[PDB]
Amino acid sequence: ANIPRSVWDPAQHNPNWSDSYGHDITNRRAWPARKWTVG
Amino acid sequence: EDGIRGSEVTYKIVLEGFWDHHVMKLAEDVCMFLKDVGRQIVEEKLVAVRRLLQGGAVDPELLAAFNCARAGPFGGYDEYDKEEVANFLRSDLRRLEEQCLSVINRCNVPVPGATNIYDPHTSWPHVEKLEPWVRMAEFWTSTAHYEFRKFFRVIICKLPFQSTEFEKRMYDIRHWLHRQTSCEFHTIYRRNVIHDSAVFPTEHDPATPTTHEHHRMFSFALDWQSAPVNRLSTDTVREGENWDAVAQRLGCSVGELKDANAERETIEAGVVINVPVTAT
Amino acid sequence: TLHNQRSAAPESSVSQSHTVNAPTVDECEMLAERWGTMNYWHNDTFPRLVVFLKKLLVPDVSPLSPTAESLLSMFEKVVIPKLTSDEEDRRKLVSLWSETTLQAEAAVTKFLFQRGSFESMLHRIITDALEKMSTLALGGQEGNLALEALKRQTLFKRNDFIQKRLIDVVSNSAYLGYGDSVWQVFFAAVEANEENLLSDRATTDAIRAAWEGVMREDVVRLPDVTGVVALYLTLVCIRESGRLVPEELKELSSGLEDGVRPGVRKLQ
Amino acid sequence: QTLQNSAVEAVGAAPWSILGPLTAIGPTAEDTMVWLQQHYGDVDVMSIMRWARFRKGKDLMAKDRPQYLARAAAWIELLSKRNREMEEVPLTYMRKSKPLVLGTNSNVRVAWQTPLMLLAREEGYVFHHSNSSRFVEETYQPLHTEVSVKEDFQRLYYQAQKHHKQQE
Amino acid sequence: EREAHMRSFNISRASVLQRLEQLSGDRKQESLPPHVRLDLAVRLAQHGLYQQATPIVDELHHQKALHAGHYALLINALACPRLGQRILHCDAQCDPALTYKLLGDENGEERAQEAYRWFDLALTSLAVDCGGRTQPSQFVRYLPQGTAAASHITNALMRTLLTCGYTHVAAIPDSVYDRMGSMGISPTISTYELVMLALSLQGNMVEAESILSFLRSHHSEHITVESFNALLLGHREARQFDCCDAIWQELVDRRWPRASPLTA
Amino acid sequence: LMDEVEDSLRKFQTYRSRFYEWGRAVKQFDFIEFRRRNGWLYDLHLAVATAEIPAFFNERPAWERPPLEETLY
Amino acid sequence: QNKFDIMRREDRLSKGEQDLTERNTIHYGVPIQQIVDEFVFRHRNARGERPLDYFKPFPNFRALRLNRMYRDVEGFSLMKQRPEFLEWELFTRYRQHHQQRRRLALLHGLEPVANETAQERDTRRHRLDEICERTPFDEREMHVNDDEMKVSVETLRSWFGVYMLPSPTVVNAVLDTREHVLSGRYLNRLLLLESVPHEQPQEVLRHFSAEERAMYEQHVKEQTSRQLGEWERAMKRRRWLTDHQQYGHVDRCELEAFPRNNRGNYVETQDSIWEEQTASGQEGWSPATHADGLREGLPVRARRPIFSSSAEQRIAGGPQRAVIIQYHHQPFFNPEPRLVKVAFQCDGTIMEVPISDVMIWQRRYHGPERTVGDESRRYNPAAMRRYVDVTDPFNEKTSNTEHFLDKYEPKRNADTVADKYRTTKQITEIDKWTRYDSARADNYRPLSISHRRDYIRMGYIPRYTPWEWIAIQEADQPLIAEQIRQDNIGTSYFFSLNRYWRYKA
Amino acid sequence: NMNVVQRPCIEDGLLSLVLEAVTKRHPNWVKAGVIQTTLKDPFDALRWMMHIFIRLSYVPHAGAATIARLSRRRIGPIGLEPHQFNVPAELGFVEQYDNLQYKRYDWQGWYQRMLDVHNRNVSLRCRICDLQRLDGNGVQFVDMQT
Repeated sequence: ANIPRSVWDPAQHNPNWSDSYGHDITNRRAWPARKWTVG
Repeated sequence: EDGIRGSEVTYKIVLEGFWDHHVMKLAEDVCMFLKDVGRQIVEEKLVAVRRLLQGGAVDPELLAAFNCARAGPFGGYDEYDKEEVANFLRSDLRRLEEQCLSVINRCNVPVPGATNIYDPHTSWPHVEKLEPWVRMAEFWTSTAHYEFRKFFRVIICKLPFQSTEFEKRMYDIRHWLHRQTSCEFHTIYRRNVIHDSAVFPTEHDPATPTTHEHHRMFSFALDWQSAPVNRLSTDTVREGENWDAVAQRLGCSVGELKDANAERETIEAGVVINVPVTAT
Repeated sequence: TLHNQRSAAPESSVSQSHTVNAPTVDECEMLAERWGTMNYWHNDTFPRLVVFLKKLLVPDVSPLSPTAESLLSMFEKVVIPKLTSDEEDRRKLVSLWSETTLQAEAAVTKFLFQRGSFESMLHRIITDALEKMSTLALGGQEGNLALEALKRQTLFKRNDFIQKRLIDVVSNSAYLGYGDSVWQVFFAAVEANEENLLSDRATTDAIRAAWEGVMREDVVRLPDVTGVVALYLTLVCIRESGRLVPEELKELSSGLEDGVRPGVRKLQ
Repeated sequence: QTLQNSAVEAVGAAPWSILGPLTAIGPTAEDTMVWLQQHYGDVDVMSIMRWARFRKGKDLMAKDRPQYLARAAAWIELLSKRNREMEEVPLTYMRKSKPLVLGTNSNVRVAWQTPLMLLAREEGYVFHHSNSSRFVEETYQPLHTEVSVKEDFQRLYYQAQKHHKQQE
Repeated sequence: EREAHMRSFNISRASVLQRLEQLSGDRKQESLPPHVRLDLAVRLAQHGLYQQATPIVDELHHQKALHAGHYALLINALACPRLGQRILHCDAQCDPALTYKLLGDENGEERAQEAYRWFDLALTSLAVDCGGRTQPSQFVRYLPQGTAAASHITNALMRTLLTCGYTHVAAIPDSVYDRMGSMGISPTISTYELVMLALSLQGNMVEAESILSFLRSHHSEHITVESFNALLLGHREARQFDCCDAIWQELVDRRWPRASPLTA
Repeated sequence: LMDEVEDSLRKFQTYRSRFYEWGRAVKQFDFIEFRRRNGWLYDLHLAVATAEIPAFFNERPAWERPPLEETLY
Repeated sequence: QNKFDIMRREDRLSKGEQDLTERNTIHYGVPIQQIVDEFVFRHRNARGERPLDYFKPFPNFRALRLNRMYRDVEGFSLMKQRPEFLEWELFTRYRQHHQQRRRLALLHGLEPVANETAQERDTRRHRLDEICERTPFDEREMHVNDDEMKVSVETLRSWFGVYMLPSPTVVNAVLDTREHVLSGRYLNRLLLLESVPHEQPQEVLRHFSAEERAMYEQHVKEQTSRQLGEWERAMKRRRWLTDHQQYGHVDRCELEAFPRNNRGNYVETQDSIWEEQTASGQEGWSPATHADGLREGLPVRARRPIFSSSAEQRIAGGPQRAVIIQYHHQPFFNPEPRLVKVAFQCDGTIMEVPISDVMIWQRRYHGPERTVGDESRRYNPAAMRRYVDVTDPFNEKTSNTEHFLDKYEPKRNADTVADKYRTTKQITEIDKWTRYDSARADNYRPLSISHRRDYIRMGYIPRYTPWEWIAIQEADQPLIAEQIRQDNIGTSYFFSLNRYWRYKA
Repeated sequence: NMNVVQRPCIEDGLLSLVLEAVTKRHPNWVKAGVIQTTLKDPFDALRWMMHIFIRLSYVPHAGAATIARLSRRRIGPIGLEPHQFNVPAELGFVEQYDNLQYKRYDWQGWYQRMLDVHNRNVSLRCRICDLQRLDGNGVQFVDMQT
C-alpha cells in the first residue's frame, strides 16, 4: 500500500510510544540544585 | 554476513543543505519516513518468505540450472534432485528470514522517549555524518575572508533484497525534500555478470609476440581491435572432407558438431556449416 | 470511528524457522521424508531423530519367555527324533531349522529402517515354511509352535537391536550437545585427519576446491539434512570422538565434547 | 501408464486405477477421430499432429515413427487442458474444524471426522489451517486426543483391502 | 469490437441450432450413432442450449452409451464456455471475476439442477460400469467412490456449479464438499482450486487462505497457478489490496508456477 | 485493462530522452496557456471548514511585539 | 447492480460480518497517536493521569506514558478496583513471582509452545511448578516504583497471613523463614480449600383486526409448539445409538444430548495469558537487538559457534539455550562486531558469541525493551493532591537500615515541622503549561494536519511532512523508464558501442 | 561422576548398515560418486560423511545465481553452458536530480545532462573469493596461480 498499516491500524500501534508534550515539558523542567551543608 | 554487515542492496542518500541543523532535521524526517516504508516492505517480504518455507514446488528451470554443469565436484557428471534443490532454497530463505527479522527489529527499536538514529545498531536506517564542503575566499574590501559552506548528511539503507518499490519510494523524496536542500542517490547492488569463455577464450601466447611498438603513442587507435575479437561462427566445407575430418580441422568433437549442425545429415563440399562455439 | 478497513496485528517477529513446535501426527507420518538441522533431529525437548527411530519399532513385541526359549533351543535336536525317526525326514527337519534360523537372522538385520518390508519378508518366510512342513505332514503341531516361537524370537531380536544399538545410543541429546557437538567433532576429526582426507593423494582437486569453497564463506552455515543421514552423522561422530578425546575421557566423560577442546573455560 | 503411476504412488507401492476417464478406442479410423475429438477436443489434434511432423527439417513420421508418436502425444497433452484436468494425482481430503469449547490454545482445535473414521457448516466447522495449526478430538478439565488433519481415502481403501486379503 | 464478438457468438449459435434442427428432422425414425449425438449435445450445452440437450443425454443414458469420461465431458460443457466467452468480451468488460457473476443469472438454478441430474446419472453409470468388471479385486465397499472417475465427475460438477449464481457458489465450499467427504471420494488439486475459487467469489478469504496453507503443508508440488488466481480474485472482491499485492509479490518471487496473463 | 494501463503509463512514466527536454519554458508556457484556454474541459475543479477557521492575529507590529513563531525559534 | 452481489450482501449480513460494499471507500480512522495527543492537549499535560516517575527528574519512556491497566493485574483475585493499604504491594510481589517463573521456564526449557495440547501444557506446568517451588525467590530483581515503599516479607506475611506468602514447609503441608516462587498447583489447592421470532406488541394489535387475531394466535401456537417440541427433544435422548439413530422413548454411543446453538488463581491466570500470547505469536524467540536490554542472568538462545582450523571465518551452529554473563554496552568495549559472553547449558561452556547470533524471548513486538514485561501503575483517587520533595525527589536522606549512631541524633520533630513542608511541592507546582507547549509539534508523522486544536494553538509548523502531503507530491510527478534497471539479456559485445551516430555511445 | 556419562561404542557392521540405508535413501549420491557402500579404509566412513557435507553445503555457481534471481531479485544474465561462468558483482552508480533551481526551465536539460555525464562512473567490483569456484567443466575457475 501507500500509507503503511502501522500508522492507522490500531493493532500495530506501538505501546512504548509517548505523547508529544510530556517529554519536552520534562526537559524544560528546572530542578533546584541539591543544597548540601558545606559544598 | 549476519546482522548489520549483511545486505544485498545498499542505498545512500546524501542530503546537502546550507545549515547543519537544516540538514539534521531533514535527516530526521527522511529517517522517520524510510523506517516505516522499509518496515512495511520487509514485512510483506517476510510474509512471502514464510509462505515459501511452509511449502512449495521446485522450478524445472532451477533444477536444470543445478544440473547444468558437465562435470560436478564429485568425479564427473553430477545429478541433483529436486529435493536437494529445495534444501538449497530452504537454506537461502532461512538466512533471508534472519536478515528481514533483524531489519524489522531495528526498525521497531527507535521510540521518541529514547531514540538515536546515528547508531546502526539502534535504528534503521542510520545517518552518518560527512565533512562539510567549505570554500574560503579572500578579496579586497583592507582584505576580507568569506567562506561558502555546504553541510551534508548520509542516510544509509541496507536491504537483503532488491525492491524496486523501495527504490521508487526513495527516489520520490526529492519532490517533498526540505526547503533549499538537495539530495543525491548512491546505489550499490549485486548484479550477475557472465564470463562467456566462447567470445572471450583462453589461447596459447602467439608464436610472434607483441613488442613495445604495438603499444606506441596513438597505437590505441591504429594497432588494436576493440575486445572481443570476432571469431567465425560459420565455416565452409572443403573438398572431400569427412565428417570427422571437419571436426578435427575445427578442433571440435564430432558429437558437438552434429548437435550444432543437426539440420544436415551429411556433409557436401562447398556447403555452409556452423562451427560449435567451443571449437578450439 | 475506528475504521472500515480490516485489521491485522503486526506480523510476528519470532523466527518460525528456528522455533520448533511440538510434533504433529502428519509430521511424524512424513518424518521418513523430511529434512532438518542437527538441532531439529536432536532437539532438547522434541527429539525428532528418536521419534524417527521409534517409528521403526514393531508394536507389541514381547520378549521371549524362558519356556519359549528353552523350547526353541531343544527343538533343534531333541524334538526331531521324537516326532520322526526316518533319516531323510530328520535331515530335512535339521536343514529347514538351520535355514529358518539363518533367514530370521538375516531378516533381523537386512531390513532395518524399513519395517513394512521387514514384516513382509518375515511373514513370507514363515508362511513358506508353514506350507512346506504341512506338505511334509509332520505328526504333531510342535513344528507350528516352534515356528511361532521363532517368529516372536525374530521380532524381539529386531526390536531389541534397534532399541539398544540405535535408540539408546542417541536418546541422550544433552550428551550429543543437541546436535552441534556432532558437527564440532566432525570438524575436529577432519582437522586432525587432513593428511588422510584433503591431501594431494587423498582427494581429487575437484573435491578439494569444493571443500575450500564451502569453508571460505563469510559464515559457514551448516546444512539441514535428512533423518537417516543425521543418524549416520551422529553414529560416525560418536565413533570418531574417541580417537580425539584424551585417554582420561576416552570412556567416561560429562559430555561428548568434553576433552575435544583444551582451553574451554567452564563454570564452577 | 500415468494413471497407474498416480494410483500406485497414492499408497506408496489401489482403487484409483480402476476407472480412468479415457474410454476405449473403437476399431476404425472414424472411431479414432471420435475418441480424439471427444477426449482432446479443446485443441486441433490434427493441427498438432501436422506440426509435430518435422524436427529441424527431418520428417519424423516418415523415418522415426515412435519418436513422432511420442512428440505428437506430448504436444497434444501439453496444449490440451482437458488432459491436464484428467491427469491429476489423487490428493487427500481436508477436514474442517471448530475452536475448542473451552479456549486453551487457539492453534489447537476440534477436527471434523468423516463417518468412515450432520452437515459440517451448521455447527460451525470451517477450513482453518496454518504451519502451527493442530487438530484434535476433544473430551473431558479438558482432555485431548490428537488426530490427523488429513484423510487419505485411497490409502484407507488400500489398507482395508489388505486387511480383507489377510482375512482371506 | 464488442459488436464483432456478439456477431461471432450469434452466428455460431445459429449454426449449431440449425444443425440440431437438421439432425432432428433426419432422425424422425432413424437413430444416429451415439458419438454424433454426444458431440451435438456437448456443443449445445457449450453455446448455452442446455435445455435443448437434456433429451439427447437422457436417451444416450437410457441406451447406456455414456461412460465415465463422457459424463464428465457433458457436465463440463454444461458450464457454457462459449456463452461465458461472449459475456466476458461483451458484458463483463473482460473482467474474469464479473464473468462468473453475470453467468449465474442465465438460468443458474435450473442449469445447476440439471447438473445435479447429470451427476446422479454419472454416479449410477460409474457404479454399473465398474461392477461389470471382474479383473479388479473386490473393493465392494469402495466402488466407484475410490476411483479416478468419481473424482473427475465431482470436479466437473464443482466447475459447472461455480457459474450457477451465488446460491451454488456458496454451496461449493459447503454441502457439496461435505457430501463428497461422506461419499469418500479422494480430491485432486482441481477440487481445492475450485473450492478456493468459490470461497473467493463468496468473499471469505480466511478459509481460502487456510485451504492454500493446507496444500502448502501437505501437497506442495501439485499446487497450480489457479490457487493464486483464486486468491487474487477473492482479495480483489474483498478489497484487501495489500493482501493482493502480497500474493502477487510472493508469486513473482516464486517463479514456479509460471504467472499467467490471467494472473497479470 | 490495456486502456487503463496506458492511462497509468502516460500518468507515471517518462524516458530519458523525454526527460532531458522535460521542463523547457516553451512546453511549460504552452501548458499554462492551454490551461487558461481550456480549463473547463479537462480541469477537475471546473472540507470548507478546514480552510475556514478563525486564526490569531498579531495586532501590533513585529518589532513592537516579538512574533510568537519567532520567539519559539 | 448484480444479483450475485445482492445475495452476497444479504448472506454476509445474516452471518454477521462486514459488507463488501462498506469497503468501497477507504476510511483510516483517527490513529491512537492522534487520540492520545488530543487527550493530553485538552487536559493540559494530563498531570493527574501521569504517575510520580514523570515528575521525578529524568524519567524513562515508561514514566512518560500515561497510566494504563495492563495485562498483568488480570490474575489478582483481591484487587478491588480502588486503592487500599497493602494489596498493591502484594500484587507487585506476585507479579515479581510470576516474572521469576517466566525466567525459570526460559532457563529450563519449560517455556510454552504454540502447538501445546492440554496434556503437554499440564505436564510442562507441573515441571515448572516443581522447579519454581524448589528455587528460592530473588529479592534483587524486585524493582519497586516511586509511588510505593519497599515492604518486607516478614511484615507482609504477618499482616496477610502465612497462606498468602507460604514457606516451603507450608507448601509441602498443603500438597521456617523462607520464600519460594509461587506455584499454580499450590494456589489451586488453596482455592479448592475455599469449599419467538416476529412477536408484536399490543399497540399494533390495537390497529389490527380480529380475523388477524385468530391468525396471529394460530401463528403463536405453532411457534410455541415448535419451541416446546424442541425443548422436550432436548430431554428425550435414548443415547442416540448409531444402529437406529434412535431419539427418544424406547452414554452408549454418539454422545447424545448435543443440540444446535480459574479467574481467581493468579499464577494460573498469568500463565494462561502467557500461552495465549505465545500461541498468537506476540511472544517467542526472536533475534536480539542491542536496545532490548542484555544483562547478567538473562536466559537467551544463542547459536553455538563451531571452531574449525580450516574455516576462513566463523561457523554458526544451532540455537542453544544459554545465559548471559555480561554484555559491554559501551562501543569502546565492544568494537564491531559486538560480542556477548554467554554460558551454554549443555557442557556449561562460556563463549563470546556474536550479537547477531543471539535470540531473546520477546514479551511484545515493538520494543525497544521487549525482554522485560509490562508493569501496571497505581491509581490515585485524588490525583491532584500528590507531593514530591523538589530538592530531593528521591528518598536519599531516609535510610531503611538502622545505624549505631542514630541514638545520638537529636529529635525529629523540630526539623519535621519545617523541612518536610519547605522541600515538599505539589505536583501541580513543578511544571507549567506554556504557549511553547501549546505550539509544540507532533513527534510522530501525521496522516493529514487536523484542525481540531487550531483554536488555542499558534505558530504550529509541523516537524514531519504529513503522509497526505507526501502522497500528493509523489503522485504529482512521473517515473523515469531506466530506473527499473532490468538486465535479463546480457551485454552486447559488438553493437552497443557501434550503435547509430545520433544515439551513439 | 553423576554428571559424567559413558561414551557409547558402535560397530563397523552397524555403520555399514546405516551407510546402505543412506545410499538407499539417496540413490543419486552413489550414482554421482558421492558415496560408496564400501567401508574398507579406517577413515572411509569419515571420508563419506565429508563428501555428504560437501554435497549438501556446496552450491554450484549457476544454481546460486538462479536462487539469487528467484527471491532476492538479483538482475543480470545467467549462464548455463560449461563455457559460461556466473560472477556475482557489485555495480555502484549515482543518480542526482535537481529540484531547487535547475528543475523546470531551459537550463534544466543541459544541467541534467551535465550531472549525468559527471556521474557517468559505474564501479564494477567482484570478490576473488567469489571468483574462486568450480567452473562448469569441473576445474576451479580461478586457482592460486590464476
